[PDB]
Amino acid sequence: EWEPKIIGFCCNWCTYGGADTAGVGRMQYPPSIRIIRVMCSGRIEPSLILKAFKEGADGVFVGGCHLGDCHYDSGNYKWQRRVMMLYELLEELGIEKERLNHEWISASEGEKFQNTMKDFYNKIEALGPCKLKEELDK
Amino acid sequence: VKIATTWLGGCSGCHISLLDLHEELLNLLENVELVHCPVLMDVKEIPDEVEVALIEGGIRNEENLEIAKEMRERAKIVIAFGTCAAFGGVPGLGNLYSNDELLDKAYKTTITTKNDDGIIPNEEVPELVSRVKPLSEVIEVDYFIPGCPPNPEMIAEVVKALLEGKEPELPKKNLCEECARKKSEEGVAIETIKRNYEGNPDPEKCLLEQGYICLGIATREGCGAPCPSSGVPCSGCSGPTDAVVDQGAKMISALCSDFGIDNDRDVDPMILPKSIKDKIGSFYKFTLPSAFVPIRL
Amino acid sequence: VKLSVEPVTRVEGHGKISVSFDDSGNLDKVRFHVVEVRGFEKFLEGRYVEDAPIYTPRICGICQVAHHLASAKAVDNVFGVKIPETAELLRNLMHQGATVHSHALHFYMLAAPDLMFPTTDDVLKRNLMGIAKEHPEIIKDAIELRKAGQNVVRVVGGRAIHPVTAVVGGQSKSLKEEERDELLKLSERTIELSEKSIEVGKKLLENIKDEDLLDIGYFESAHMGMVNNGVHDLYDGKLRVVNSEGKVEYEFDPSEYMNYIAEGVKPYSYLKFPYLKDKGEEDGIYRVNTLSRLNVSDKMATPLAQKYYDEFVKEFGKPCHHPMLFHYARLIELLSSAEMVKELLENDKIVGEDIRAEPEEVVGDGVGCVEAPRGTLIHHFKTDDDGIITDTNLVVATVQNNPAMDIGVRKVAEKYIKAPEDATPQVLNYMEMLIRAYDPCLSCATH
Ligand code: NFU
Ligand code: SF4
Ligand code: SF4
Ligand code: SF4
Ligand code: FES
Ligand SMILES: [Fe+3]
Repeated sequence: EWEPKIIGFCCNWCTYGGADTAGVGRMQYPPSIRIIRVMCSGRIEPSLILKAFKEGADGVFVGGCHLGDCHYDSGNYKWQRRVMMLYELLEELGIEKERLNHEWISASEGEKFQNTMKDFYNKIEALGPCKLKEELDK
Repeated sequence: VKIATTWLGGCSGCHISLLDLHEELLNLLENVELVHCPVLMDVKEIPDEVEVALIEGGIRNEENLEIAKEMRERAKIVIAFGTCAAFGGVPGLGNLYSNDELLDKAYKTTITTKNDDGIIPNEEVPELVSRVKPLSEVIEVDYFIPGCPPNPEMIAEVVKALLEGKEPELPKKNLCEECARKKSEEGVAIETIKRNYEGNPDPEKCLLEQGYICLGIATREGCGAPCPSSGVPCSGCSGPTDAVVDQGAKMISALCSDFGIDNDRDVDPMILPKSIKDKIGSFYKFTLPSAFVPIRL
Repeated sequence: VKLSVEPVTRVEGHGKISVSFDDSGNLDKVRFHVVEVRGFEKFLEGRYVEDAPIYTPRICGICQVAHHLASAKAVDNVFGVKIPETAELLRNLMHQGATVHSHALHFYMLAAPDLMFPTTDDVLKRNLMGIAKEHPEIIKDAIELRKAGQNVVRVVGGRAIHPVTAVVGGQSKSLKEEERDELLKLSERTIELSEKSIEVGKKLLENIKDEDLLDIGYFESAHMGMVNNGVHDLYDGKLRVVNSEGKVEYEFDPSEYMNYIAEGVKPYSYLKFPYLKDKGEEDGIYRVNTLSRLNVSDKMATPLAQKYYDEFVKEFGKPCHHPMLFHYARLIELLSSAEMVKELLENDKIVGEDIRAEPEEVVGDGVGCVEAPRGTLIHHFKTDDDGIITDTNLVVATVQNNPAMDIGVRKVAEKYIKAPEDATPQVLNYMEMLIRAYDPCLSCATH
């Protein structure tokens, strides 16, 4: 009767390739996520995640290179500092920290991406729908 | 030229800034025909055929909603007058609580309040809307004058342009342009984050580089940057530039990016979130209702 | 039959008057309703205490200085810091300048239209534009007074509307010798215009007396105002309360306000109904601002104002309960505040550099109090060890005049209205004139 709406932000060099690897190996995972491509996770900022929640996202996922393996040397270090602040801001706004998930997944980590998608889906399914859009539409 | 004004969920400060035109107010009033303005005249109903309308404040109750819709039908051009009307303003912080919590405090739990039956006013008073909303969220807004309140010259410039038939144009840059504080040519780098009362700030150096949360980087210019000039950080009362939707989100993005940039790979990403105990109040003082997430669930 | 005056015009904020009639057509109920509330007391919870002087001015665009300073004082008490003398003088100079702007604004732009045209059918004439057309000198003087007041606020506060210099431990910036010299030279003209304003008031109130409108909304009550050793003071001192006969009931420090003041709630208004705790809802009614401050004071703090006060006391006695004479008391204060701007600018300590004291250990409780142009203003904040607000209470000026306004409109209707036909546009405006006598700030009052 209800399925979570999850949005994803993946870097073109590692997590995007990691998601492609999962696909080449037919590594099945739940169909709630919709991925958006960026060149680096350093492109990800609070405005894109908060905009996703405003639009109705039940969960937001972000994927970047391993710390130290960014294709652009240090874009993921800036995103890491931004996401830690964002986790606590979401809690101040009544949004469960668990509705945001950020992971470091390489282009060769298809199995890890599959399990991260399964775990995040199960986590959001258990939390139920985020009632922000419903509260704003009143 | 028939002009009208009204106020909604604001504080009257935008109307007072209009009066701060002083001698120029009389020159303005001789050119325009003021047909409705509760603070200055007794015309009770908004008349038909209004050419320009200045609407102060955001939407806080059902009456504000009706008036906004009525002014929209009677006026050709509608202007969101001030930061409250444009972004929601300080009253927007009420969105961090339920209406029942705001009302129970004011009419029951305040230390001096004596309410025997425990009732909330409900007779001949309007109900509050679910959350404070900027004017554009309920009606079509043609233009807007940002500022808490907007400087008197900017108000005259916008109105004067509309009387001439020209399209009004607001300044586009961020506050560091107008701010007289000296910046490091190497770039901005933040070592630690301090609250406004911690330490003694240097009067020449950029307050953001000193470790204070200054909203000037994420705020539109026009005010003349009187706050940093006076010794305190900008609070972002003019709102964001035209290229930024969520001011707080962008301010957080900038602050997090430069925090410990000289030691980027080793700086602890938990120092900043741990050092800021009031995040919404630090980044959304005047714009929470216009943010992507404008309420606390 | 049910009549409604909405919105009440030439007042700050959202208010309305309802007039109902019984089946026989006789006057039944007359009430004053305040139709707005924002909830500042609750949303301040969770905010940094040092940010209170940034949020509270947004309660009102007219008396934003009073809130900034009341908040700054409460914050100074939370940190347990005593500000340097220069900071006290700068805060008071800002406060006096703001009073000149507020009193001039109300008397000329909101009150004078009725005092000049109390029996007109022409609604489009009853406003500052109508006064300017036949008496431009009067509106030019009003503008010059407001401009002087706002200039002092802009220079000392950083901004004319929503000042920012009152910080933890004192001021964020000092007044430079060149700025002090410029303001002091301009200060003499403000005092002259204020003296001129009192005379305009005498004439206009004489015109009101001729139409038998000087006693509209009359009723007797207690009066509250701040006094410094019995002397009229809008910035520092103790809160004094006198009964309807002028006997001092009590004198207390603003930090103990919760033991003397109570705020009742009625279902027809978002504006509360305060009263003196010991006396009750009816016997404990009191008023605040201008006339109430003159009534509780032994004397004024400035010489020119003291002369008009002496002449007024000999003519109407002490205490004066006339709502319409709040207009006259307002002009005496306008002059006293103009005189104080000059007096504070002449004090060499105003240009001092020791403007701030380092914040001391945090104490989760602080009360800030000043006499806002519309009455006693109290900002009470409670915080945790980190200085994050946990609870707040604001007793904001005009709320204390809500009972007087509700009683007053009823008394005006009792005097002029017997049947629905009697409620003519002029008579309905007489009810609004009573409201206007108190210079209500409804956004302020409900906060
Ligand atoms: N004067 C004044 Fe305010 Ni607009 C009121 N009433 C505040 O304390
Ligand atoms: S924008 Fe600022 S000055 Fe204008 S109504 Fe809102 S709080 Fe008042
Ligand atoms: S103090 Fe604020 S406005 Fe001035 S340069 Fe620094 S960041 Fe910009
Ligand atoms: S410096 Fe910032 S907070 Fe101060 S008036 Fe300008 S925009 Fe507003
Ligand atoms: S490219 Fe993958 S995070 Fe920088
Ligand atoms: Fe209150």
